[PDB]
Amino acid sequence: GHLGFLPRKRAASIRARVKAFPKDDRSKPVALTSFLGYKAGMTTIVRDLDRPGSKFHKREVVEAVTVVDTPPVVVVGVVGYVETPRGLRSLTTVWAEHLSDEVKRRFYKNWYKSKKKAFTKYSAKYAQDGAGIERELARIKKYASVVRVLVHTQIRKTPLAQKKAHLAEIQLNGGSISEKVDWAREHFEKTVAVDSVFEQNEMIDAIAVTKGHGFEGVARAGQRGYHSRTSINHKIYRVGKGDDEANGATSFDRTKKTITPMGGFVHYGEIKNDFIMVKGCIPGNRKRIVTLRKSLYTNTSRKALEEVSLKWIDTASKFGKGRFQTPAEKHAFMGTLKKDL
Amino acid sequence: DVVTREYTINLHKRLHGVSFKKRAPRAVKEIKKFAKLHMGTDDVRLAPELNQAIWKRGVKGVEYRLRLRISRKRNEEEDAKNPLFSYVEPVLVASAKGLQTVVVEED
Amino acid sequence: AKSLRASSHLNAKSVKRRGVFQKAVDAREQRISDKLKEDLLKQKLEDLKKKE
RNA sequence: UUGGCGGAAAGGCCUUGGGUGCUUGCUGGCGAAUUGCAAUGUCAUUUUGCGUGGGGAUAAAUCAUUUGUAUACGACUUAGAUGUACAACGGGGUAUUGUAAGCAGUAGAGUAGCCUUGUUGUUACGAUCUGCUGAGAUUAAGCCUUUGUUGUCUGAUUUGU
RNA sequence: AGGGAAUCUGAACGAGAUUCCCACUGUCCCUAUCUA
RNA sequence: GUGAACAGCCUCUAGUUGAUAGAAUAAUGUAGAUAAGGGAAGUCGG
Repeated sequence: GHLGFLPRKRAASIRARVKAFPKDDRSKPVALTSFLGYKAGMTTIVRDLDRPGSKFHKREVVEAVTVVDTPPVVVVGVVGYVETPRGLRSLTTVWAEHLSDEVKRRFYKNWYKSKKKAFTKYSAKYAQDGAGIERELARIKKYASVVRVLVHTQIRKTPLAQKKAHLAEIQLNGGSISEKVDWAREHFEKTVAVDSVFEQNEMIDAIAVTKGHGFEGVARAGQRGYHSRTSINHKIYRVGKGDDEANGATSFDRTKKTITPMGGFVHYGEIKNDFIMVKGCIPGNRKRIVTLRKSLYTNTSRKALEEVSLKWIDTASKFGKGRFQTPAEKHAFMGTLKKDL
Repeated sequence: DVVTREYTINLHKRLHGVSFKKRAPRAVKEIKKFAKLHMGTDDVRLAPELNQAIWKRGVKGVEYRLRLRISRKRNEEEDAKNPLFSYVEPVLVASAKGLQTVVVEED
Repeated sequence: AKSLRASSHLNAKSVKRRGVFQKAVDAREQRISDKLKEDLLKQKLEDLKKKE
């Protein structure tokens, strides 16, 4: 096999942490560098191909895309790291004073038995003109060469029966560390949307813990699957919206439909919020939390520069076989049934 | 509290992916486990008529949904499960498919 | 065939990266940060919904 | 006690002052002995426990049940002390199969049978075709959704700077 | 009421042997899944 | 008894329910299946 992907062992957690970040330019505006959601879905798209030099210039191509569900990420903190001869070293983290039920749930393994007394003295530590919070924020701005944002996911807006959101750390590639820590100050308790991180025609690297297959039998026997994998260069085809109906509508199809198939995806619900439709196949299975970083570097070929003109979204039944896009088209083709009249 | 209800149990769900030689004895164990879930007592006693109902189609062909009459009572002196027992009986219906869990009126 | 780490191809790709190839990414970044700045104002309006 | 400074392990560095002892800068007056001719002659700094006399602070984890993104067993991810809670049923969708049981018919080969000897004459048997009927059944067990009905919410242990 | 045709061996043979022609197959390309 | 049948499959008379159990159900192993396209290219040798 590949000797790089060793030791071929089970990961530390389902939420794999992002190993490296995109560099930094100290003149660029403040913007997030990685996003997270919940991968669950896969679907077929057709599009006309404006890729000149190819055998399919001004032709149409069918291809497989994946739908990661991405509820609006909520900022609950910021971390500052000093540059040492020993690597980086977190000197101060700061939180949001009033955090959701989801994250106070993340701080316990057994949620129901506890008195739910998580950040009581920390919120009481805030309870004045600030004084100590602004002291720690001065501490971050004075030192700390890089600044990373503590976020979490909106787990309840996702159909998952987990209730327990994931903490993460996302660096900022907007220059002047002052603007980093003050962007964070403008964003405590607030939420960050998907399309404020990504857009169409943008290459990303989705990282995921790879679908556990359990025990398996130099070509050696042992563990197969459940490894933390980084896959790079998956083009974003569509960023979606929850409130907006006709997400499944293209420039061509234009029928008022959601990208959610009939009876939803298999083993996972519908979509009730923002999503990213990424091309190809992201690692992990359905219901799996994926962390989407962006490219690391200027990765422009013509596979990264071209504009996607989506023509049609397959929303037919994945559970079973596909014959109808809408429920409306099933009973339009069928005629009327027994229990109808 | 001595209370009697009725229940439809999806034996197609619980006996899914179980070997043909061991469905009917497991169906006994699944009805006992189901009654322990709903009554909160250990001693689940079963009607001999219910046993006749399970084992009707041999061992390999236990039905998909059976409608039962699980009944909480009070257990007598010299008891280890202190001091209540469930008692499960079958009820007569042409099809058990599509019935609500309903509290039985005792007279 | 020239390798992935073939020096001449890395230099030819650096000739690319100082032209159109970075400029499109540096326009996309401005459009992303713009909508991020737009995301503050909406939430501030929903601050003023409760403040009303 | 006023600040300023210190992130490389900062855990310390300078500074503003009030009090407060002491000063061998110089000069006086007392006291030391018997540890008997030496015997480290114990004056340092950790980690504590029991006592005191003052401040301060009002948990989780494991087992057991469940979950299935995990799974040889471990381990992992979940869920659960009154809730857009959970469990069981129930309904709605989506799929798979291909027209369920029962009943009726003028569609009926071929026949039994009343004689008006038939030019869909008749009473009955009568493969199958047809209709109620894309019906019936199954549909989560590792699909989706849940204004329905019914019920559960508390057991044992372990942990201290 | 599995073939067929030759040849080596003791004209058909005999589950004799070999070669070829036609058909067939997871033996393989290249494994995949299910049950016991 | 059905069946052309000493094929099985089902039973009457009579006699058994004896062989450690329970909980799980991943890979491997043995055995049996099915499989796109090609049809011995496998192998010393269908």
